[PDB]
Formats: sequence, structure tokens, C-alpha cells
Amino acid sequence: VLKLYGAPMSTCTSRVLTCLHEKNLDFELVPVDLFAGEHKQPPFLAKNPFGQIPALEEDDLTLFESRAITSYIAEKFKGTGYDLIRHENLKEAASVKVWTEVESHRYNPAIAPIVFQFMVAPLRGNSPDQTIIDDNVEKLGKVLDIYEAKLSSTKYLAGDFYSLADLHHLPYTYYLMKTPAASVVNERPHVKAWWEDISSRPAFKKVAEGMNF
Amino acid sequence: VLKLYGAPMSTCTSRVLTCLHEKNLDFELVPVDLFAGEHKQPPFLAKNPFGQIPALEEDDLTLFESRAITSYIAEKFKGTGYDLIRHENLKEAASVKVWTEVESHRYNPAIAPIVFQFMVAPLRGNSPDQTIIDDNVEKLGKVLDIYEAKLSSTKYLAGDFYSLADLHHLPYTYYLMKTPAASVVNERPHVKAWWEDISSRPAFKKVAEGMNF
Ligand SMILES: N[C@@H](CCC(=O)N[C@@H](CS)C(=O)NCC(=O)O)C(=O)O
Ligand SMILES: N[C@@H](CCC(=O)N[C@@H](CS)C(=O)NCC(=O)O)C(=O)O
Repeated sequence: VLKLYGAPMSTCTSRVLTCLHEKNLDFELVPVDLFAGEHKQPPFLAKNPFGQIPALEEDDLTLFESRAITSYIAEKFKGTGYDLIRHENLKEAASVKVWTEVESHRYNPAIAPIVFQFMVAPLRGNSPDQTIIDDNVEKLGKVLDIYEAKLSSTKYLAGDFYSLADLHHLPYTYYLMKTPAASVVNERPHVKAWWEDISSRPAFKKVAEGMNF
Repeated sequence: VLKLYGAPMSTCTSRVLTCLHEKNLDFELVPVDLFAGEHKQPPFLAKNPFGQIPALEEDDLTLFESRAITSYIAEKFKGTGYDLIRHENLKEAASVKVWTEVESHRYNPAIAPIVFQFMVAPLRGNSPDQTIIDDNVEKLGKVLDIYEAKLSSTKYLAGDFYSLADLHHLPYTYYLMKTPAASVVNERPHVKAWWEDISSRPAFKKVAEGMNF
């Protein structure tokens, strides 16, 4: 059984959950109690020594890092459910690799701090830092300027097909759109339409429920 | 023929060069003049709209992001040269994915600003910012504390085999070891031996020469 350790409301778990649904896979979501600090105790640290969710146990295999887990799932269950990494087109598969790396090294480092300040900082007892928000909204805008041009050429980031590249953007963007920083998406027409597209896929709509209130 | 656009002395290009050598592949290195701002002009922007090196062309295929390029090479030529991704052991393969994601999301964000301050800031006309250095040295230390424990259990990050996960660490770490921040590697005995191991591989020694003045 694919056993996913995490929480429905977290961006990092949701990234895997939507991938699991795209692939039409059975799985078990095992709750990890972040409130009680379960992720920092010896049992979970043995799954992920960095003490963050999610982790995956599949028989004797144990994985962590959300995008390692999605990549594993996408590769292992080739030909089942949606074709996320393009297993029968080399050119397409390569482009997916490009834009998943763009998400990791360009999109995520800019959007993560925005969501952290709005959603996580209050949990740590701090008001959102407007300076950190504004700086990264500027940075994300510049990434999104490139996205706007790309998405004017192709339906999705890696080409005229939905892929793992787009998928990885769903969770942090979902929370961004709940904040005033939603403006960076809404003011770029191709990015906005792209977001409205991928965020309305059945495989994410089921996951979106768990990310709400 | 594989055409790599970049510069020997750059970490991002060096990351691809070492992979090419591990895979025993022939290639053409096409210089891009950063000092002259070539990477910011339309011809190169047509290759990478983000205007940074490296980029790869193979026939009509064009790629950017260093780790997308290494992944593409390691996959396409998986059956020949060194087994970077473990193409015959799906569990080892999964482990490599975990630790390449660790390099992208945990190691690189901590080590990059350190190297930037030491080696790029003077090209900006500034002295190295010791505050940014110290803060990220603290961060990198926490990451390496985890590595230290993992490398007590297996010879390399993903297991007892060298892999793409280890490889991706080579370039920034190489420049780190030329600075006072080399201490974070040298003070952790398993991390130190692991570094001295992977950095002595013939596929990297060829590359390290181009990273020296
Ligand atoms: N790079 C990691 C990031 C993991 C991460 O940020 N997890 C968050 C949830 S979204 C977490 O565990 N927060 C609890 C904490 O750090 O105390 C991944 O993609 O899996
Ligand atoms: N995430 C990118 C980073 C690319 C990058 O940082 N390139 C540097 C060379 S190491 C560059 O082009 N610097 C020139 C500039 O920023 O003006 C990758 O891994 O390829």
C-alpha cells in the first residue's frame, strides 16, 4: 500500500495527493500531528531526518520530499491514469524536466515566503511581514512575466499538455490566491486562465477541499 | 551532437560538464560571455527566457536549468557510461530522487548565497557581506548535520553507490572549500571524507581545472 504521512491542509502533502489522484491510485493518508510536534519526534525523523511532511512508505521503501514522491509515483505507474511525465514522447518528457526545475528553483523560492508570511507566521506568533511579502511578490511577478509569455505560446508550461510541471504549482498557488497577492496571477491574462484551468481539474478539486478552513 | 552553452568557470555549467564526463559523452562547449551580458541578449533569451546559463541543444531540442539538463542526459544515456540514476534498481532510483530534491530545496538555497558573496560580490564592486555569509553558514550547517548522520550509515547520500544526488553537490561545494566557510565541511568527518571522495572522481577533476584561475 502507498502510505502517505502528512496532513490534507498542507501544501506539501497536497502536492502528492493531487498526483496520486491524477494517477487514479489507491493510497492511505496517515495523519501527522504537526500541532503536537509529531514530525519532530524520533519515529517520524526516521522517515524524514529533516522533520517535515510528507513522507511515503511503500513496503520496505521510504521516501521524503514531495516532488521526489510525485516523480517516483509518476514514473512507476506509467501508462495508468494521466500521462504526467510523458512516457512515450522523449521531446515532451524533456520539456517537463525543464519546467519542473523552473518550479523548484524559480517559482517556489518566490511564492513560498509569501504564503509562509500570510499562513504560517501567525501560527508562530508573528504578524505577516509586509516587507518579505512585497519583496517576493515582486520576485514572483518577474517569474510570472516569463510564464505569461510561455503560456501565450503553449496551453501549459511544458507544452500543449498538462504535466507534472504544472501540477507542482497547484498547492502554494492555491493559498496565494486566497491572499491580496492573488493580484500577480489575476493581472496576467494567460497566467490567470492557466491557473483557472489546472485548479479546476477533478484531481485537484478533491484535494482543494482539504486545504480549505 | 550535444551542444552545451555556458562557461567552464561557472557552477551551473560545471554541474552539467561533470555529468557529461560521468556518462562518457562527447559534446561541444559553446562559450557564453556573461561579462559582456550575452546571456541577456535576444539570441540567448531564445534558448532560455530567464537569461541564465547553461542551456543545452541536441538537434531540434533545447533545454535549460542545469539539473534538467543533467537529468535529461542521465536518462537518455542511462544504459551506458556510469549509472547515475540506477536504471536497474527502482528502489535505489527512488532514493536518488529523494536526495536530488534535498540538494535543490535544502542544500543549494543555503550554500549558493555563501558562494555568491565570496565570488560574485567583488564583481559587483562590493565586499563580501559577512552577515549573509554567517546566516547561511548556520543554515548550511544544519543541513550538513543531517548529511553527517546519513553518511555514517551509507557511503553516499542515496546509498552505498555514487549517484546524481551526490554529483549535483560538486560545483558550489568546490567553491565553498576555497573560502573560510570550508569549515562546515571539514568539521564533519563523514561529510569531509564524502567530499574528498566525490571531488576526486576523474569525471570531476577534469572539470575542477576549469573552475580554477
Ligand atoms: N522541500 C520539502 C518541504 C517540506 C515542507 O515544507 N513541509 C511543511 C509542510 S508544507 C512542514 O512540514 N512544516 C512543519 C514544520 O516545519 O514545522 C518538500 O517539498 O517536501
Ligand atoms: N537554476 C538555474 C540557475 C542558473 C544560474 O544561476 N546561472 C548563473 C551561472 S552559475 C548565471 O547565469 N549568472 C549570470 C547572471 O545571473 O547574470 C540552473 O540550475 O541552471
